[PDB]
Amino acid sequence: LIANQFNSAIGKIQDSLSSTPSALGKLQDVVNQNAQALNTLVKQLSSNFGAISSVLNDILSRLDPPEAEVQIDRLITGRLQSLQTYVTQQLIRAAEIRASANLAATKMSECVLGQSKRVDFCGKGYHLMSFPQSAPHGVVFLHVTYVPAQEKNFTTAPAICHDGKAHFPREGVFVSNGTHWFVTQRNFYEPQIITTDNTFVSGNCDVVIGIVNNTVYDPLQPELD
Amino acid sequence: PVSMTKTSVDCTMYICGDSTECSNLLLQYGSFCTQLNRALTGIAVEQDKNTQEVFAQVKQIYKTPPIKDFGGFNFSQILPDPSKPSKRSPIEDLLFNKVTLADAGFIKDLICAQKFNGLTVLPPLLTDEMIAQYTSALLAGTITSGWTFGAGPALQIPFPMQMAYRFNGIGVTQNVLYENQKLIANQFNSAIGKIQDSLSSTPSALGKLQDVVNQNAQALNTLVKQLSSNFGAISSVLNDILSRLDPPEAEVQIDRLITGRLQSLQTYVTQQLIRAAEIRASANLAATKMSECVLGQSKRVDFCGKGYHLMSFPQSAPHGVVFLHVT
Amino acid sequence: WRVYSTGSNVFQTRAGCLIGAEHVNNSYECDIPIGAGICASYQTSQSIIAYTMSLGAENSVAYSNNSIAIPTNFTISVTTEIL
Ligand SMILES: *[C@@H]1O[C@H](CO)[C@@H](O[C@@H]2O[C@H](CO)[C@@H](O)[C@H](O)[C@H]2NC(C)=O)[C@H](O)[C@H]1NC(C)=O
Ligand SMILES: *[C@@H]1O[C@H](CO)[C@@H](O[C@@H]2O[C@H](CO)[C@@H](O)[C@H](O)[C@H]2NC(C)=O)[C@H](O)[C@H]1NC(C)=O
Ligand SMILES: *[C@@H]1O[C@H](CO)[C@@H](O[C@@H]2O[C@H](CO)[C@@H](O)[C@H](O)[C@H]2NC(C)=O)[C@H](O)[C@H]1NC(C)=O
Ligand SMILES: *[C@@H]1O[C@H](CO)[C@@H](O)[C@H](O)[C@H]1NC(C)=O
Ligand SMILES: *[C@@H]1O[C@H](CO)[C@@H](O)[C@H](O)[C@H]1NC(C)=O
Repeated sequence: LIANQFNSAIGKIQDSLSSTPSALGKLQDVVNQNAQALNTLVKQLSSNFGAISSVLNDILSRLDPPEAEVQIDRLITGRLQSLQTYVTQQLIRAAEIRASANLAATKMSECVLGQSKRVDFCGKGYHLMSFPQSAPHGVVFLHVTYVPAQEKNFTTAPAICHDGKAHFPREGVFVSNGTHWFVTQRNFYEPQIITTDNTFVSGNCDVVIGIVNNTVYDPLQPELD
Repeated sequence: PVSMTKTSVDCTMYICGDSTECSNLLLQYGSFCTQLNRALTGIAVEQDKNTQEVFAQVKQIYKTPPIKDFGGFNFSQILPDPSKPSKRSPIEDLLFNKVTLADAGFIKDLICAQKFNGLTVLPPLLTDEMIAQYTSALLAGTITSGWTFGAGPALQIPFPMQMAYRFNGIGVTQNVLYENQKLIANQFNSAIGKIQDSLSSTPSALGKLQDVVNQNAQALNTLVKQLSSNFGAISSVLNDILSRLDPPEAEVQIDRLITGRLQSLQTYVTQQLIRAAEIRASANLAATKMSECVLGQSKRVDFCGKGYHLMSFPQSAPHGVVFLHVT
Repeated sequence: WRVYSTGSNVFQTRAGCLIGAEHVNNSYECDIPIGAGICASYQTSQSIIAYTMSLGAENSVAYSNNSIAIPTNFTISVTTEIL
């Protein structure tokens, strides 16, 4: 069953990436912004900045030096300001990408090389494993997780009074079909008879509120009698 | 902190305020103003992305049942109160009244003096009435289902049995809780009440939020003051230079004023970009704490309060979030 | 331009004045963000509608002081994450 569900889920990942075109926008936007910045920088070469022309050789081929100096200084001031703007914005974007790369390194170390217990760090549900794949300028994780879904209701009680002693579950919880009482682990329904080997005794049964009266089967008494 | 104030600046009303000649001089500088509007619009989008990342963790709106037999625990100081026009908890009321918020920015002072020079404040996408609804959904899911609502379908469980599970997490055997339920109930209620009174008394508690607001206002303030500087021209008023001098000599003065005002805008935009990076780092930390302290139980030491962590409750605050860690 | 300002479907939001979009009484998930809890989308004979965005489906958990819900079956789910 788990083999079939796993293979089917990988196939749905295949088809969902093969059909939806806006999936990889987190990568794509990065590329777009970089190209956009360079584009603006190139068309800052066409601005006059107050000079006679935006072409430097037309200032050179027309004017004598004592005023060609004056126009060229204005052009230099404008173009240098454009470079400083571009470099500052590139520094800030590089800081953002470095933060994203540190997060990717943390996910690679913890989701892939081990099993994580942080909630919603390695996908939705209880985490089982992860597989990395490369992407152009980025990484793609496939998180394989466990999601429990078909629930029923039962009626519980925190303890069982048997012989003036309160019995508590070693691991799990006490549930009821409606008539009997069983011990069940907390994430999958499989009822078991309440024995001495999966409960522990603690005190008498006059302190705990909501304790229900039942019997606990001892595995030794039918062996002797 | 989670988000800051979305602000938009129009160049042409700031630099060449209501002038055609100054606009024609400004067109020779290329595309600075398209760049500035792109940067500020990017920040304004990222603020809403921060708030949506932090609070919108679940996609169903749970509701607490009207009966309140939680085994002795009393959540009345964090649950929403139906007897108020905005359905908020009283701790959220104190948090709203502590912060002296400025620059409200709804449709209609010093805010008007800022407004008349091309400075605008955009409203956030999520109002304060829907952030309270996410907060109420998170508390209802936590107190009626445990941690399972953040990992699948919500499964109900009695509250002292959930709290026994949480002692079983930190290495204390669960018979400790069931034999001391009244004591734990009294300690928990008294601790919540002391949180109420301590926040009601100390005035400097919320400085982490307040400083953020202050810094933003300060930046806007000095930007407005940079309109009053001469920069070497004969006046700081553009209409006087226009009303006195002929164009071939007034162009030289107006160019100097344009250079100074454009440098002021670039300084303001650079510092806003750096502050937005700081706030985004804080919002990512808040999202991590919401996913790991609230929706589950953490085992990282001192990540979710000092001591052995049991559970946590979120509350909203103006431009921020407040966690109560029960430990 | 004045060929839109005729309107007859003007709307007043806390973000400003919206012209050219009809207001509905439903609540959907957000498509294009406008502000103050108002989003807008393109739907039905097709038009542009503006609505109050909906946070999500309402759910009520049947809490009780002696009742638990336990799963019986499970699902293996594979999700992606791009960085
Ligand atoms: C309570 O659980 C018991 C589990 O044994 C169920 O009782 C069994 O019922 C079948 C008939 O459906 C009998 O053949 C078995 O002998 C019963 N078991 C015992 C130990 O007597 C019972 O159905 C459950 N209660 C309800 C209300 O479903
Ligand atoms: C939960 O705690 C609140 C604390 O505010 C209790 O409300 C107070 O109850 C006393 C008892 O009569 C009143 O004198 C106070 O005026 C109440 N204060 C408020 C603000 O309502 C509340 O009773 C507790 N819950 C339960 C179920 O007892
Ligand atoms: C648990 O769930 C799985 C599916 O999640 C069930 O498997 C299906 O069972 C039906 C039988 O009615 C088959 O027709 C399907 O082909 C099965 N699906 C797969 C993927 O194998 C399974 O029966 C459930 N088990 C219980 C005890 O409820
Ligand atoms: C839970 O199960 C009980 C049966 O013990 C039933 O009466 C109740 O209606 C169920 N509640 C829900 C929400 O399914
Ligand atoms: C649950 O509440 C009911 C109130 O109708 C009460 O009779 C019952 O004893 C309570 N059960 C527990 C375990 O506290």
